[PDB]
Formats: sequence, C-alpha cells, structure tokens
Amino acid sequence: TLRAAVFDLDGVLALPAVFGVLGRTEEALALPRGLLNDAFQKGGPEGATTRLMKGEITLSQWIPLMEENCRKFSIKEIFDKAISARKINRPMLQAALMLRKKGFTTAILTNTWLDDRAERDGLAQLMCELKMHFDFLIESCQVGMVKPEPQIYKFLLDTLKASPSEVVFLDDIGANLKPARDLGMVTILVQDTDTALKELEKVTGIQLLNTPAPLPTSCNPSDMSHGYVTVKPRVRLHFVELGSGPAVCLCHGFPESWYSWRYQIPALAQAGYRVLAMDMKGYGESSAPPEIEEYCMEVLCKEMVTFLDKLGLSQAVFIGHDWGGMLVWYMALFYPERVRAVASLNTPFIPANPNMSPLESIKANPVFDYQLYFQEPGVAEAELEQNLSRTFKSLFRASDESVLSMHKVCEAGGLFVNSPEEPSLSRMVTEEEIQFYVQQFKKSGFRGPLNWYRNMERNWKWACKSLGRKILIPALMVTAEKDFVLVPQMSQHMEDWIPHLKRGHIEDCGHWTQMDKPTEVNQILIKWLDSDAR
Amino acid sequence: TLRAAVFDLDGVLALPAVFGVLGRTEEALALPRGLLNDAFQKGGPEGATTRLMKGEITLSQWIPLMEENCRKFSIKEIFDKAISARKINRPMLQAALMLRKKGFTTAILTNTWLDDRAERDGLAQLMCELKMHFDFLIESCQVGMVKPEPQIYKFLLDTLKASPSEVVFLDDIGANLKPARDLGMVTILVQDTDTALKELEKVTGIQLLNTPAPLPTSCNPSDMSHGYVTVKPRVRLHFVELGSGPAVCLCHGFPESWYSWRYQIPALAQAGYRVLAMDMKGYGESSAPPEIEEYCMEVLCKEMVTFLDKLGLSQAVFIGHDWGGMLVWYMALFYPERVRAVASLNTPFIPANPNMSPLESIKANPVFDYQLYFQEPGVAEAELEQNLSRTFKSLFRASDESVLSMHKVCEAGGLFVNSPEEPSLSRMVTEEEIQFYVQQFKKSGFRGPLNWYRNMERNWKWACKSLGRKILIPALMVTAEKDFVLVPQMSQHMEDWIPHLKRGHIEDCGHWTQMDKPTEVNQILIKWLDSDAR
Ligand SMILES: O=C(NCCC(c1ccccc1)c1ccccc1)n1cccc1
Ligand SMILES: O=C(NCCC(c1ccccc1)c1ccccc1)n1cccc1
Repeated sequence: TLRAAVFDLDGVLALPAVFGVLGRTEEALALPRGLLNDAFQKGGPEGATTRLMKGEITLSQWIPLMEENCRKFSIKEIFDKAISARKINRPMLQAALMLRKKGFTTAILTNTWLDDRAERDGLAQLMCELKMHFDFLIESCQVGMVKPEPQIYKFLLDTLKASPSEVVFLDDIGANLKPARDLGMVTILVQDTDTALKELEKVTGIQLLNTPAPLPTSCNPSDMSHGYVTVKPRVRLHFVELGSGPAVCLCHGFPESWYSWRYQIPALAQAGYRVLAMDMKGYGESSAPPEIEEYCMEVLCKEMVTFLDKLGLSQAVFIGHDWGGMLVWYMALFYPERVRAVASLNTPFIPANPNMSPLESIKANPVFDYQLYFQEPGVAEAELEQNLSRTFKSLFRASDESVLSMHKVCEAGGLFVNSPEEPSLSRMVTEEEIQFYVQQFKKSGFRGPLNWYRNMERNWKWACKSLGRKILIPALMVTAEKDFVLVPQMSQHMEDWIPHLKRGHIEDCGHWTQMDKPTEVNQILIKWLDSDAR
Repeated sequence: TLRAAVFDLDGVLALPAVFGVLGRTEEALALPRGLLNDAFQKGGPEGATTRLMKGEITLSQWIPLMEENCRKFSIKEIFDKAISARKINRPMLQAALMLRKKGFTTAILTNTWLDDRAERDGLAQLMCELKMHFDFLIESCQVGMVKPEPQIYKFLLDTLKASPSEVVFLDDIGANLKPARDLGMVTILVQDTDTALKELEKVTGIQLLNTPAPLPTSCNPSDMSHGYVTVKPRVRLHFVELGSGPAVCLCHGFPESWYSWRYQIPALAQAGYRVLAMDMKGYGESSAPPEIEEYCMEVLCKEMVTFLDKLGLSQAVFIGHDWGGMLVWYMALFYPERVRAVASLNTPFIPANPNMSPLESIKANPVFDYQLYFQEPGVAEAELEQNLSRTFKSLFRASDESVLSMHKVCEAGGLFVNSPEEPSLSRMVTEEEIQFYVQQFKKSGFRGPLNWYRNMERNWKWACKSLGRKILIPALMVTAEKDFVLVPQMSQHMEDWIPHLKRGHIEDCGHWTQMDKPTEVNQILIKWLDSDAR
C-alpha cells in the first residue's frame, strides 16, 4: 500500500535532461559518438564527476577537470546553456501535487552539484520553485552519497519513515532504479512523461493524467514571512511578504484579509516581484483604533505613504480590490511619485460629484442600500459579529450561490435577515479558509472595517481637491462580469480621467475576484506588471 | 529664544535650484533674457504654475500649459535634467541634523508639485532620504497653499506648535521670507551655504559650520519594519528590514543583536540594497531553544537557507561579523547557489585541521582561553547574566578602553573577575544603546548565544567535508587593525581557499567594527557591493 512518491530531478521533474546535452553537442559539432558523455563519466566512482556529485568539489572546480577528461568550444558554455534550457516538467509537478494533496509524502531525490558559477541563480530559482511543493529534497552533494549507491536508498527510507513497499520511485536512469527495485519499492522508468504518469496512476489508483486545471499555489499563513510597521503611536500595519524584485503592495477589500490574495502571492513572487500583502487598517494583525476619523481616505493614504517611508521604499505598484481598489486610485491621485503603477479589481475610478452630497449619491443606487445600514455605529457590528462563521460563509460565495439580498437591507433590518443560520460552504472556499477569517475577526471585530464607510463627507471634501487632476501614471482596471454591486458599466467613463488606462475583464466572475477566478486574475496582473510596472 | 528651524527645499536643502535652470537654458540657447522664467510665472496667483504648486493639477498636466506660456527644444527635457541634477546640500542637512540633535523641532516647508512623470522616482528617493531627518515636511501641493500666501505661514506655526519668535526660517527667495519676517520669525536669505550657516550658528548659538564629521544615520528600533519567519516548529527568526534592491543579509556576532548593524542599515538601504538585519538564532526576538545541537553550524546554516526559502529569495549577499562572519563562510562553502556574494568583518576563513581536534587547536592560542571557559553549560551564563548593564558596558569598548583580560579567564575563574562592577560608558555607545542590549538579553539570556561555542567537534566533522572545495563566488575579507582576538594576520592564508578574494582594512579599529568605525565600514561595504554584488 503506497503512501510516498519519490522523483528524480534531471529528466523527471525538470526537462530537457542536462545529461542529454553532451550527446546533443556531439551531433551538432559532428564529434565521435559518446565522446563527451564518456569524459563526463571518466573514472566512475573514483572520477571527477562522482567527487562533484558527492560534494567534494564545486561545479567551478569540476569544469577544468571535465575539460582534461574531454581531451580523451567550452564545457562552461555547454553546461550554462543546458542548465538555462532545463525547465520544470509541469505535468510531472502536477502529478506530485495531486499525490501530496491525497495524503502522500513526496520527495525529490537528486544527484546534483554545489553550483558556484556566475549564473548559479537560474538553477537556485528552479530548485526554490520546485522544492516548496515537496516534503523533502535530498541532494547528493549535501548528503555525500550518490545514486546508485545503496546507502542513499536506505537514507531515503529513513527520511521518509516508510517501508520500501509503501514507496513509488520515478527515475529516467535505469541503473538508478535498480537498488530501489531490489529493496521492494515500486519503480517507474521515465522516458516520456505521459507513459510515466499512466504507470503512476495505475500503481496509486489516483487519476493524475487528463485531470482538470489545478488552482494556483495558495499560502499557508504559518509559512509566510510576517512584517509589522508602526506608522504612528497607536497604529501598526501588518503584512505578509514574499519574493524579490519591484515592490507590489496588495490592498484587500471589505470585510477581508491579506489572505484574500493567497492565490496571487506565490504567483506574483514567482513572476519576479516583491509582494507585500497588507492587512489593511482595522483588520487582522493591523491596529484597529475605534475612532471613525481614523478611517477616512486621507489618513488611510497618509499611513500607507508612512508604511513605504519606514520600509525604505520610494515606490510600490499598488493593486487593490473593492475598498482597497478605492484606496489605490486615491494613492495614484494624491501620491503619484510613490505609486509605480496602479491596478484595481472591480472598483472603478469615479470622481466626486461636487454638486451632490455623497449621502444623496448613494441613495440614487438601490444596490448601495447596505451602505446606509452601515452608517449607525454599533448596528452593523452587532449583526456581523453575532456569528462569524455565518458572516463569512454567507458573504464569500460565487455569482450562482447567492444567499444574500443587498436591496432593502434597512427595510428588512438586516443584511442576513432572510438568510440561513447555517449556510452551505461555497465551492470557492474550504472550511479551514473560512475558519482563518473567523479567527482573524475575533481580534478587533467589525468596528474598524465598518468605519471605512463612515467618512463619506470627509472623503468627498478631500476627493474634490483632485477634481482638476488626471491619473497619468500606468493604470489597470479589471472588471468582473458578475459583480452585481461593482458592475463593469460603472467603469465606462474612466478614460476621461485616465486616458492611458489599460483594462482586463473576467467573465463569469463574482465580487470575490481573487478566489473566484485566481488563474485569470494572475494571468491579467502578471501580463500588465511585466509590460507596465518593469 | 529659538526652538524650531524651518528650511526650504529648492536652493536650500537641495542644490542646484530647479528655478535657476530656466535662466541657464536661456543662456545656453541664447534666448531673450528671462523669457523662460517669465513663462514659468505667467498669470501669477491665477496662472498654471500656482495651480500646479497648490496641487490643482499634476506636473504632467502643467508641462503643455508651460509650453503654451513659453510661446509668449522640450520643457519636459529641461525639467527632467534639472530635477536629476538637483541633489541634497549635505552641509545644510548636517546643520538641520545638529539643530534637531540639540533639541530643535525641524521642518521642510516647500512649494512643490504632484510628480507623475515617468522619471518621478528620482525625486521620490530624494524626498525620502531628506524627510526622515525632519519632524515635519509641509508641501504646498498637499496643503493647497503656497508661499508667499500668509495662510501657509500660520499653518507652519500651528504644525510646529510654536510662537513665531521661537522659529528660524531659511529660504533662497526673498519674497518668501517676507511673511515669516512680518510675523516675527528669525529669517535667513540663503545665497551661498557657508554664509547662511554662519547666520544660522550666530542666531542659534550652536556650532554648525566646521564641526567634526557626524556618525552615519543610526536606527530607532520602534521605527523599523520588523519581520518574523518560522523556519521549523519551535524556531522563528526575527529581522529588521529596510530598502529595495538586491537582498543583503546582515549576520551579527557574539553577544550581539540586529542593532549592532544600526549604522549600516540606513547607509546600505540608501546605497540601493534591501537590507535584512538578523537577530541570529538564540538572540533578541529570534527563538532560543535550549539544546546545544540546535546551534551547530550545519543546523544554523540550514535554517538560514529555509529563512530565504520562506521569504521567496533565491539568493542574498551574506555579510557577517564575528560568529556571523564564521556562518557566512560556511554559507558560501555549503550553499554557493544561495549566496550572491559573501563578506566578513574580522572573522577569517580558516579551514578545519583534520589532523587535530578543535579542542587542541583552541588550546594552542592563549587569546582563545575564554572559549574553554564557555564550554561548561551554566558557568558562563551565570556570570554574563548576573548584571547585564555591566556585561555590555565591559564588553563594548574601543581598543584603548579595555577593562577585560581574555587570558587566563579559567585560571581567574571569570571573564569579569578583576573588572569593575560599574564600568564607565564607552565613547562608542550611549547609555540608551547599552539599555537596548540589556532589554534584548532579558528575554532568553546567554544559553543560546553560548551554545554557538558548544559544537566544536560537530562543526569540525561538518567542515572537514568541505576541505576539497574552494570559495569561488565574490568574497570580501575586512580586517580590523586592533581586534586582539580576530587578528588581521589570522586571515593571511585566505587566498589559498579564496583565490579571487577582495579585501578591506580598517586602521585603529577594535573588535566592535560596525560601531567603532561606522563610516569606513559603510564605505568599504558599499564600494564592494556596487562592484561585486550588482
Ligand atoms: O461596499 C463596498 N464593497 C463591499 C461589497 C461587498 C459587500 C457588501 C456588503 C457586505 C459585505 C461585503 C459585496 C459582496 C457581495 C457582492 C457584491 C459586493 N464598497 C464601497 C466602495 C468600494 C467597495
Ligand atoms: O569568540 C568569538 N568571538 C567573540 C569575541 C569577543 C568576545 C570575547 C569574549 C566574550 C564576549 C565577546 C571579543 C571581544 C572583545 C575583543 C575581542 C573579541 N569567536 C569565535 C569564532 C568567531 C568569533
């Protein structure tokens, strides 16, 4: 009965195999067949390559020793190109992910080297992306043992804490499968991926080939780097941070969390960006002062500028959703020198109407009735804090799962009045994800978050100062077909204010854009970032 | 009686003045005198420039309006160059810093614009470096008022919470000084810096001109972004983070803190690097598990790799001092693909002697006697934890302030036996800086830090696996003339292991390199980083 899956790297999790380049070179340079591949293995267990793979010497030390073996054109150049060309075998990783998702312990067991080349980062990035999807990574150069030595196999089993018969082992080198087979492990010789995966699904009884497109990698809160900046005496801001490159500040909506970006954080970091996923003021681990004035856009934006000041960041690209999207447009209007680029999901840019009170403007739209219900301090807090699991389960649902009516909320005297006490779990979320939001809202409740709605006049007066301005920095507006509150048509006039505005549109997408359509959100954001945010 | 100092930006804190470029252009292009400067002021308070300076419109909106005024060659090009050329007037900032150091409230009061140019970052960086040295920054485009309007002056006084006679105001525009003068503020017309500073020191009674070279900017712990990464179930690592660019991981020595890099953090961030100043395992806010094995180099290095993994960093340049320097050489030897570049202060790279026990090797050097005293669990903890203020005051001193004998520590039965109970405060540190170390060591004590010395055999066996390797990634060795334990001569053989090793040497420098010689440390590190670490 299988419970562990082991994969080789070269020719298995990463393709094309670096081993099959010596032969490729021979053919291209019309060299005697197997000349380079023979130099590579010269001396066998006593040879330079075994010393390299055991970690006795580094790759830069091995390069000249290989050159001496070849003289039975550059070895460095051949290997630099082979390593650069080698990329993740996505269907193999998909299978490993599905196996781990089903309860399997997974490991990469690889014959590798200590890379000290000037271009070592490329491989470092590859190992990083790959390894975080596995329980263990066993490298020959770190353990001082190599496949096919039987000791590395006993080391693998001790690491897995599993009997050989519980382990499936995948490798492209037949000689490296033999010791695992001899111990009683299920083995798979990997030539083409499809066949290897058919063999894998046959032995495990788990569908691995032709399966639906998986969701992007999410975040485990306990595995993130958590950051804290005090922006003023009584206010600290919490954020989750991942990746390197240009800073990308993610701003959630109401009533959310940094975790609402769980599907974007790993994808944007992988894309070459330094992601800072905020807990906005009033939320999660960030401070939640009680005063209403603490949540007007002018103060919220000033604190986000201080946040950048304290971190030593001259700029960040600002990406917001819902109330976070509203904040990012004001960041672009009032602090363009600090905003590298601005993007909003669902939230359109609507200039203040100087000839109408914001209270009047909100009364004009029937979908915005819930906002008037939110005005009186304590009323909405009571209903939203009564049962947290019910609040999040009722709120976080796809366009076709609605249990809420946001019309005549005041008249009915509640957001959840003719809504169930025990809502069914939406297909967008797990019970554990709901419980994360529940645990977060137990710290400060809904006062700070609802205070974001209690500054209409204050925000209106501040916004009026920007009525003569235009947004001329790079900007992206992403609309969601099925958001019935922040409707796509509400954004129709944006290019009058943002002439160079770029757009994205997500069909069959509700309000909770990031979790409703994670793959498409990531595709739109990464594409825009690489073209407009450097 | 003065207690507040106010400075203009253009032509005062930043030079050359952007205003004096329209005239420079006229002369270079042989245009009728004052043509461009007249277009710039066209319409006066009703004109395009006043609207710009009040924040009604952005710089990119103003550009074409200026062009229409000029037609009574590119306005954008002229302004892009003028802004890029404008740099901090270092002696003016030095004076503002000395005034604030003496108890003065300081502010920048400036007529500026909302910059949305493609090249806005240059100015954003300048404002960032400047503003953090002042109590307030008042910008015309944010406050909706401009100098010389009297309202901005009343706004300045309300912001300062000071009567006009308590305020000195420095400006290069005579018309802008008049309202401050009329209110009873001491005013200084700034033409050349030296004269302005003579006037400033005359009115304040504080020496501001010809004063000694100040120390680099330090860190206020409460104003830093603090980060936390869980590397394994019972171990979390704390770090302080500042800046953007390539990641630079700072590793302190024994018995130190992230704060030991206080003079380097702002300088390296300013130099264009993303600084991660660690609290090493066993210290400050990082976890301090009690087991000795938790502090062997193999585990310490593995956790630093996990730290990078969790933050999404494929590499970091590793800079260490003392025990941190020892760790960085092992990082370079065992994980070169994760080390962009390696630098050590004081700590040489000494390969393990495979023909001699590390206990024997330590017994050979009389200066290393304190290390044998540190072996027995509980003995050194008791002495170092007895009085924390005494420990740090006795330890942290310059080469000429020694109160400690590190010879025959065992024979004398203590590190501080013939040392004072109340040491005098060293000239390298303030009482407040000592108290920061005191408060940090109250959390975990000296067990975890001393455990770094309790893995000699374990570290020796691991180091022996690297005896066939060479360090071939970029490397820097910095020696301190007067470190009497980590002597410069101990590093003499390093190029046998690190052929491409670069060096730095600090004369009249004791063991506590970062605080003994901050300016020279920063100069050596920044120079090496820009040339070798990208
Ligand atoms: O009220 C705002 N967003 C919350 C909408 C949300 C919601 C409404 C009411 C309570 C909680 C959350 C919603 C949920 C489902 C569908 C559409 C919209 N905004 C006001 C300005 C910018 C955003
Ligand atoms: O013991 C080590 N460093 C501490 C030296 C320090 C010190 C010694 C004893 C106690 C605390 C701190 C010192 C202080 C003053 C002068 C020179 C050196 N190392 C061992 C391997 C790498 C460093």
